[PDB]
Amino acid sequence: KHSLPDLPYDYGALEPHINAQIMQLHHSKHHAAYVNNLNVTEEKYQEALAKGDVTAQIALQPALKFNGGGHINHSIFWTNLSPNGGGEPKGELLEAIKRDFGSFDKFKEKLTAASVGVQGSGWGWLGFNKERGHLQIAACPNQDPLQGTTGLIPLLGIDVWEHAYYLQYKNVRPDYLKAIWNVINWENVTERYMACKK
Amino acid sequence: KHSLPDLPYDYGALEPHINAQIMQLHHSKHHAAYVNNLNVTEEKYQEALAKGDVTAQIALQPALKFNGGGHINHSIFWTNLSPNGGGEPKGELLEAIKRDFGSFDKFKEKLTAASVGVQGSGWGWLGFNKERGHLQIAACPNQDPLQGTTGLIPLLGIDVWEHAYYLQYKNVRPDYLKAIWNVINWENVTERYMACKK
Amino acid sequence: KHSLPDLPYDYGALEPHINAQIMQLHHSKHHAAYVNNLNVTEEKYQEALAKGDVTAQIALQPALKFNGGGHINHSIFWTNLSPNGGGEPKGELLEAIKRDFGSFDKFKEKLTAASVGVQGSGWGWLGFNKERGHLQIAACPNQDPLQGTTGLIPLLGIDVWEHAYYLQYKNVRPDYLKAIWNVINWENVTERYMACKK
Amino acid sequence: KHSLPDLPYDYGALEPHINAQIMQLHHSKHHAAYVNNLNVTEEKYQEALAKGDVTAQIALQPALKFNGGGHINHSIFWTNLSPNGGGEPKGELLEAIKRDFGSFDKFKEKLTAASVGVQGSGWGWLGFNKERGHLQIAACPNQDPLQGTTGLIPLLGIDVWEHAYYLQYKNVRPDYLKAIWNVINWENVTERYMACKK
Ligand SMILES: [Mn+2]
Ligand SMILES: [Mn+2]
Ligand SMILES: [Mn+2]
Ligand SMILES: [Mn+2]
Repeated sequence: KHSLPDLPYDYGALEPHINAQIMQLHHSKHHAAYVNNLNVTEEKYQEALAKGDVTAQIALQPALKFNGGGHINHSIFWTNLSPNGGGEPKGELLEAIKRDFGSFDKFKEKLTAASVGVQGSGWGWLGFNKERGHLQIAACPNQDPLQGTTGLIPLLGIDVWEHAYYLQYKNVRPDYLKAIWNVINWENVTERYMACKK
Repeated sequence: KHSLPDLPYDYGALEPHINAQIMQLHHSKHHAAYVNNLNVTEEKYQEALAKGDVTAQIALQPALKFNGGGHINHSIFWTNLSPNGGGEPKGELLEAIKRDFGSFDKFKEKLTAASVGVQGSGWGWLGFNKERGHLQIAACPNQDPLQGTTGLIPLLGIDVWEHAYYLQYKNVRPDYLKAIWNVINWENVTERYMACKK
Repeated sequence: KHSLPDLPYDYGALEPHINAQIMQLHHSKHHAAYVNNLNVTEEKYQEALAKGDVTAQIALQPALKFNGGGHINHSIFWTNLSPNGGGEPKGELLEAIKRDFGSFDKFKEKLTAASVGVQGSGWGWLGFNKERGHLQIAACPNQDPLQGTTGLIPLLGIDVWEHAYYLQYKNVRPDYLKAIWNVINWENVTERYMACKK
Repeated sequence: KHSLPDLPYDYGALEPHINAQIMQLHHSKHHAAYVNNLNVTEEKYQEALAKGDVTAQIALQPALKFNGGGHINHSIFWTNLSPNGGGEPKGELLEAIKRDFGSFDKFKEKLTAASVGVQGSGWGWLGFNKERGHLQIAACPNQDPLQGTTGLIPLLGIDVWEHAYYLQYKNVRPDYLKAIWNVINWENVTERYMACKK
């Protein structure tokens, strides 16, 4: 049975880039709901799978992907941020970025665009294509998880649902984007990245 | 473990409206594949559900809905057709049609339109809305099953994937539509309908 | 040339159900942006259409549906609300609601459910089905407009994008839905309904 | 005014890989229909655009993408094939394939997989990513065109709508994919590729 992971920091450990109220609601309410509903959906599915009830299985897919995705996406997002974040990555990760996107700067401009380009709710991602052996940027709608729906390995995600910035940045998503770069835990992204090299 | 149901008639029992080659390929190859792939997907899912692997569960959804839907949809379609079909329904079913669509004729014109209106692969359906307590026509893309994705109870389905008519009607889907009315097993639809009244 | 319509009342006219900050931002920022991007996209589409550039036309569809839908939806929304609204509709609208949903309360629960059920951004609608000649509830994703994507004529819409309630209700979408019933302009809903008897 | 382009060879020029009946039907019937509906839809769109009818514009999008995409896709497809084709591409295209996919064989398996993997109707494509400056494989549903919906520049397309192979290969899509490699016009694929170095 899935559970809500604790934050590697305090609700206000990302200020002023992301005020405490956001982190609090985002973690304790939003993520909590996705976890809670994920467990319920899984149980219902197990029961449906046991009876060989295809219609019931299919009818549960939306709730599974949404809440399951929500759980996956936010769990990663918490580790992608840190009071000790900011700046630029070093070593291989940095070399890969310049390699695949030209420069760290162009990389940012690309991920920012993918993130700002989401119409409605969704996420912007920097992932790893194991097949092509290189980095790849992609956007996902609502809570659709990167790996489950694209196959790409999530390295860094940027939540662009309005609940991720509205209380502080209101309608100006671009400001949120520019600010979040200050709390990116490149240490964790590098770990996720290095895990792909193999 | 799901299995491929036998036809309530012979592969050529629907001629000339639907030649034997179609019925043969459609049942033994197409439906068979959906069943075969459905069992495999379910097993993989059970294993994924056992480990609490959300990404794996989500990644399997497409195959589940497609093959599961394929199994559901074709199983119904076989019972919706019959060498003893054709003509018009009688009793309550017929009264419901005139009630909800005006006349049996307008009903046909409506279901034919929904069926011909499908861009790409899909199905046209005459279903029952338990909530509204009346008949409702709807179209579904690819193998997405009616009940699992809309909640409507399937009463009559019209396969409009090209494999359902190309060998005989080629690109003229309208001809297939006009012809299939001759083999509709209204006896079975009435049964499905009466099961909804409760 | 499309234009941002003036609200039929002041930003604080809907207090305390929907506060002034939300109304001001929702109208002067959100709707304003949809209007300009709609105009720009229409102009770009005219140029593509004149040159017969099918690829350019198709590439513009997302922005056209998103911004055009955004304009259509919010224009209707403002008229659906009023400081002198709330309670139950008078006249035939109420009778149509009783007939198609059982009662006003059941209707309220169904539209609330449809609205709360939107995963991600979207809208909940009470619409009119011209074909069936009766009321029908539907939910639309992001800014996809009701009539243009479903054929249903919009009567009452409930915006469930997080920007419609976050500054006031936070994550509690249900409290927002509960409060909005207090400001529904049934006079406007009835006008939209009566125009469908055509 | 869009027009049905003449094939660069006779209907039987691709035998026995793709027979004459399929080529004749695919071109004179399928593509012909997409062309006329594209023209009609464009004209209807101009009228809606002139009146600023956003709902009408949005309602026309499905037909525009479907028929416009159908025209774009088949126009490219015909040029991608040749009686004098098959084998491996010569020049830089082959080197780009080796670089981005490892080898020609691996590339063939990937495009075959992407094509066979389409659930329902669609297309498999080898495209060029201008941003990343490299080759990329993608699959598109129904008639959604590659460039207009993904930004990738189409180099080689494989039609996997059942009408592209049913009269000859029946349900065995894999045999169709195997046979088509024998008629690929690499000269055309290379031209499309070289135009991307711009
Ligand atoms: Mn979030
Ligand atoms: Mn079928
Ligand atoms: Mn809004
Ligand atoms: Mn085709």
